[PDB]
Amino acid sequence: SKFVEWATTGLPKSTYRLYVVFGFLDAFFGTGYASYIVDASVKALKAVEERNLWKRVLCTLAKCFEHDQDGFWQAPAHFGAVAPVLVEQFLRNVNDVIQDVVPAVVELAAAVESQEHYKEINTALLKHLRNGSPGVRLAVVKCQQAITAKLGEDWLHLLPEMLPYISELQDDDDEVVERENRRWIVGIEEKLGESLDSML
Amino acid sequence: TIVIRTKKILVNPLLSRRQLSLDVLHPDSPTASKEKIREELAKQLKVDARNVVVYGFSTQYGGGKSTGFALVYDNQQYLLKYEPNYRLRKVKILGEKPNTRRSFKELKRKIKRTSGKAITKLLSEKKGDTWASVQSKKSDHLKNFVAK
Repeated sequence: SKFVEWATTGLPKSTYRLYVVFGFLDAFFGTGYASYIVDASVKALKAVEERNLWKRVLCTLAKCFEHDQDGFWQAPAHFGAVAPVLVEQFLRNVNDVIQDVVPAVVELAAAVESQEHYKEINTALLKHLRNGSPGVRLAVVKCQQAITAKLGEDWLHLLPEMLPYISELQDDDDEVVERENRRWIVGIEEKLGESLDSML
Repeated sequence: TIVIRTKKILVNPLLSRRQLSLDVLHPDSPTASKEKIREELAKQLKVDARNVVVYGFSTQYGGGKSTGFALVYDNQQYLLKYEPNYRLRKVKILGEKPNTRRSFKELKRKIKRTSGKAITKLLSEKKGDTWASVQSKKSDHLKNFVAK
């Protein structure tokens, strides 16, 4: 309780905040604790510029996904606040944060499975699917992939956009995304099956 | 690990596939498992594993070398139409091979001695596995599969 108050005081009236403080919170982060942590995690996401601070928090959400899973409340309780903070981040901010954001969606999806951000996220992914370096591309491919696994649930409509996203990439001639794009294609095969027709 | 040398290769556009001789080198380990050979090959060719079917192998009298023949199909959708029903149950795609002989021989028994009336009925009881059935199952592997 006391720790939170000091950090809040640090804000632009007077940085310690995102960089060092957030890093510290990340360390403490690394389920019982989740209720207590929530506000602080929220602050980290909010302080976009303490970009580094934001990156660390976004990264923490991902780590929370793997540890908590469904408990993480990606499907559950915790997700609802986090997803809108994340969504807002995109809406309003260093460009570098966004890619990390897009992959986190994937980790969130893996955990939650069934919970309904899908329309907004997939659409967001579509716009992003358009460029921002390969950094964004790798991130977008990653977000589709955990979404696909995570569900083991819907996404079929999108497959034709995604492969065509991959197709454009094919002409581009530049690498890290290749691994991610390959990973997605394999994932599609498992879920969809018939996606070969689109590939051919 | 292993070392494979591809040996004699033909190009059959007719059945849309390439046929090749394989020479696995396992000096140390025992005969290679078709499965493992399947992938070290697909890698050298750089083709989806399930579009590459390997059959028939040997093993020179203790020496770590095994000869075999394999197939490369371009469209698993072609591979599925051409490969033999027995090679499919082998990849666990088609399934079982129930004992037709006996019963079929026994139905011949009854049918050969009836008038159309019942015959039809009988026929509605001859051990399954229609070709019409083989297709629907082949088809399902078609849609439901996509990748690489």
